[PDB]
Amino acid sequence: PPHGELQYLGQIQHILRCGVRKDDRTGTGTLSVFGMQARYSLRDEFPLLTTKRVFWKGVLEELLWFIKGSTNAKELSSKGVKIWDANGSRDFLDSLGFSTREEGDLGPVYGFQWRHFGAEYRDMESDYSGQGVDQLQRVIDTIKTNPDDRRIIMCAWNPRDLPLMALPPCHALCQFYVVNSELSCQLYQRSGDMGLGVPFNIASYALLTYMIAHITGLKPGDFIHTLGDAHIYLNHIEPLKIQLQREPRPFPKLRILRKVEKIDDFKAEDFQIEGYNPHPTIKMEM
Amino acid sequence: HGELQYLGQIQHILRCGVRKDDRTGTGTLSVFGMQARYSLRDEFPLLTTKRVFWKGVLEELLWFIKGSTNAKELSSKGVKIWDANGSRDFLDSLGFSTREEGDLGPVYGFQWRHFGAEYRDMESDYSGQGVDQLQRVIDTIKTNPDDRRIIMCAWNPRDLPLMALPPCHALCQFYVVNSELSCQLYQRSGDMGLGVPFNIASYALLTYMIAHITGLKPGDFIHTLGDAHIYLNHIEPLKIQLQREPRPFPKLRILRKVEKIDDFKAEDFQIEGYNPHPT
Ligand SMILES: Cc1nc(=O)c2cc(CN(C)c3ccc(C(=O)N[C@@H](CCC(=O)O)C(=O)O)s3)ccc2[nH]1
Ligand SMILES: Cc1nc(=O)c2cc(CN(C)c3ccc(C(=O)N[C@@H](CCC(=O)O)C(=O)O)s3)ccc2[nH]1
Ligand SMILES: O=c1ccn([C@H]2C[C@H](O)[C@@H](COP(=O)(O)O)O2)c(=O)[nH]1
Ligand SMILES: O=c1ccn([C@H]2C[C@H](O)[C@@H](COP(=O)(O)O)O2)c(=O)[nH]1
Repeated sequence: PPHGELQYLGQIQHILRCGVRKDDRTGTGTLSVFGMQARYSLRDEFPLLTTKRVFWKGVLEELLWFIKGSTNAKELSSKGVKIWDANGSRDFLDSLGFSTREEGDLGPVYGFQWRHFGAEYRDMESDYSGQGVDQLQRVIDTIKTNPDDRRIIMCAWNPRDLPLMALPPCHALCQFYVVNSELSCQLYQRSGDMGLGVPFNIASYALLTYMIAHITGLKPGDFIHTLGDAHIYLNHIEPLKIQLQREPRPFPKLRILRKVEKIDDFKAEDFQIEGYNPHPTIKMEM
Repeated sequence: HGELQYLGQIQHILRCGVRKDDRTGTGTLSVFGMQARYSLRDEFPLLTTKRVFWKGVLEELLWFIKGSTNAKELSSKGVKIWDANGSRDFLDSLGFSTREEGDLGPVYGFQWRHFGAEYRDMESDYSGQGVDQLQRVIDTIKTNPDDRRIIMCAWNPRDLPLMALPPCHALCQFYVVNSELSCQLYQRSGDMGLGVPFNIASYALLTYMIAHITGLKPGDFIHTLGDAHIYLNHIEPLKIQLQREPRPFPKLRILRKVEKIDDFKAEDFQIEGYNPHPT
């Protein structure tokens, strides 16, 4: 049966052959296609792309940071993961008119929404215990008590809070689904940079699904990745063409090294990637 | 023929689907994660292999646009599709003893126009309260079409407990390139036999409406599904439907120049050449 990574690579080829020129904020331009979908089996494999190295450490720490409900980019940065620092910098915050906001304060993004949806956001260091809806926990409780449910959804898109965010969410929502003891996940990603973010994003939700499957006593199933604006930035075309030349190697496995009862208890040390043999990384700027 | 995609999806669920129970005890064949693409360029995707309830599509959309959450209002127009969820029994079953009959809570209309406002009842005044997502979409398409955030979201976790039915159409996104407006819908759960063809037509129509307001040509409608399923008692009738060769899609004519989305009326629309098979 074919390698799941051929779907992602298929999507790249499709955007190069059938994409349309489309401008963006940064003046760079993109080749863009609207509406794509790919399916990655999580059964005895983990979809961490091999044709280009994916920043695993960042995937893991960013997810743990989301789970804590943090929106402090400095916290994530302290762990050697710089992926949200440009958006939290004094410069970028001032350019959105957040002059009085502290450096690193990204607003009411992922962490805040997953745990405190609809609560009144003050600042990144504030107390929010019991405020808003804890979507992550509600998902977990529903999978345990009523797996056939077709409403197991986490949503980070909050129109009321948009004006306050440093970068409005790309993963607008995700849905879970359970059949024959297999947990699957679909992600609606409104906008996807195929060169940089998308492989990282695939790994984030693949990992989330492994985490929740473990908590709930289920086997990981599929991860479905659905895209809105799927695009390649023009200065990424050359490095992506190089990537298309490479034959994928087999996916690695993800081992979880102990029994964890609650999602808040997962630590980075609990996870181990086994057999990840990626080709040498190509720089893709942003 | 774009309808071959929908029919393709039916066949895929029959051949590859899995037996799965649901709220109603009926059981389903189910697949998680599907996507289909329907060209809106000089055609309108109203399915021909089984008749779609056009009048209901149109009136339901106009009702969403007004911001209405009153099932009795929709019902008054001969469209009974939300009546069971607005009935007194059902309302009491969810612990809404003091809510009036027809009041579905903060559903579609409310969210599209007043997202995050404090919902009191269906007849209340909400002028200027919350976020008007529909208008913001329209204003963004006009001023900054390249934007990748043109989104309308009906999924509001804070308001879920108050709704009679949680939304199927969690969100939709718009996209503009070369003067063509496209729409993608994330539908968490889709009954391929009944709702899905109706739902395809609703968002296809929305896209035609907004394209008209913004001066753009309709492009694609992308339909993305979470739990795509057929109920077990629909298998035999759907197999009959798969036998029928689809006929070309009809056209949608808009019969006057309308400047604002709130001004569209049912009389403004005309389906031209719709030749569906007998149900
Ligand atoms: C155009 C663009 N703008 C962004 O702000 C953006 C942000 C993210 C947020 N995010 C989730 C990530 C940002 C950066 C990642 C990353 O993998 N950084 C590695 C670089 C590895 C590489 O160059 O291939 C790193 O920190 O070194 S992952 C992802 C894609 C984006 N793409
Ligand atoms: C199993 C299921 N339960 C529901 O409650 C349900 C509700 C909707 C809400 N909705 C959006 C609609 C409800 C009814 C429609 C309809 O078009 N009825 C037609 C066709 C009748 C038929 O083919 O048997 C009609 O009454 O004329 S459209 C859609 C699918 C559902 N599917
Ligand atoms: O996790 C993420 C975060 C951001 N992006 C991308 C997509 C776009 O290229 C850009 C987002 O900016 P807007 O779409 O909001 O303009 O960064 C991703 O692909 N994945
Ligand atoms: O516009 C709609 C509304 C409802 N349904 C369906 C799918 C399910 O069969 C049922 C909803 O059940 P839940 O997923 O809410 O449990 O009605 C649709 O297909 N389209």
